[PDB]
Parts: sequence; structure tokens; C-alpha cells
Amino acid sequence: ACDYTCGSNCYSSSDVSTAQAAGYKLHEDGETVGSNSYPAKYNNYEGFDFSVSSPYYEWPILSSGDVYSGGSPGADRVVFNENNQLAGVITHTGASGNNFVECT
Ligand SMILES: Nc1nc2c(ncn2[C@@H]2O[C@H](CO)[C@@H](OP(=O)(O)O)[C@H]2O)c(=O)[nH]1
Ligand SMILES: [Ca+2]
Repeated sequence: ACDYTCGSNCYSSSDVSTAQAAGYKLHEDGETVGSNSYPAKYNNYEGFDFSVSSPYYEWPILSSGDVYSGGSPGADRVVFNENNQLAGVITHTGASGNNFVECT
């Protein structure tokens, strides 16, 4: 079974941790990758009810299993905070415009 389901993509908690670990490391080094400069500040315009405190940062999680290294970010994101705590996994899939919905 999927721990997180983003549209058609299936993710296990181990997939999330690997992606999150990579994103946070770049965050610590103040470096970014990709045209959208990830990891990027996530403002939570959606108003998701995360149990961890902000600031939040979004980092692409890929259905392929590989860690994001530039190129197309796809539609899924892992959101983590400054304390490297997972806030949630969200996606553009099934969301209006450039908005996000949480993965189930
Ligand atoms: N929907 C949404 N986009 C955000 C938020 N914070 C930052 N963004 C960024 O603004 C951009 C335009 O909505 C998004 O780019 P993306 O569409 O390439 O992922 C996303 O990275 C937020 O809280 N909600
Ligand atoms: Ca996997």
C-alpha cells in the first residue's frame, strides 16, 4: 500500500525521507537547483493544517525514485521545516491552477 498517494504516484515513507534528506541538505548549504530554485520557501497559501511550525520549504519528490537534481520537478512536493521536520506531502495533481492539494 502507499503511505502517500499523489494522484497516480505511490510513495512509501522511505521515499519521503530520502527526498526530504536531500532537500534539507541543500537548504543548509544555501544552494538551490532547477529553474524554480528548490528547496523553495513554501508560504502555505492553501492554509494546510500542518502540525509542525513554519517556516516551510518545498522540495520535489519524484515518482521515478531518484532524488531531484534539476530538470522538471514534476507535480509532487515534500514540505519540511527549519528543524528538518516533515510537514506533509502535497501535489499540483488534482488541484486548480498552480495550487496544491495534500496527498492522501
Ligand atoms: N500554491 C502555492 N504555491 C506556492 C506557495 N509558496 C510558494 N509557491 C510557489 O509559487 C509558484 C506559483 O504558484 C509555485 O511554483 P510551481 O507551480 O512551479 O510549483 C510554487 O513553488 C504556496 O503556499 N502555495
Ligand atoms: Ca518507491
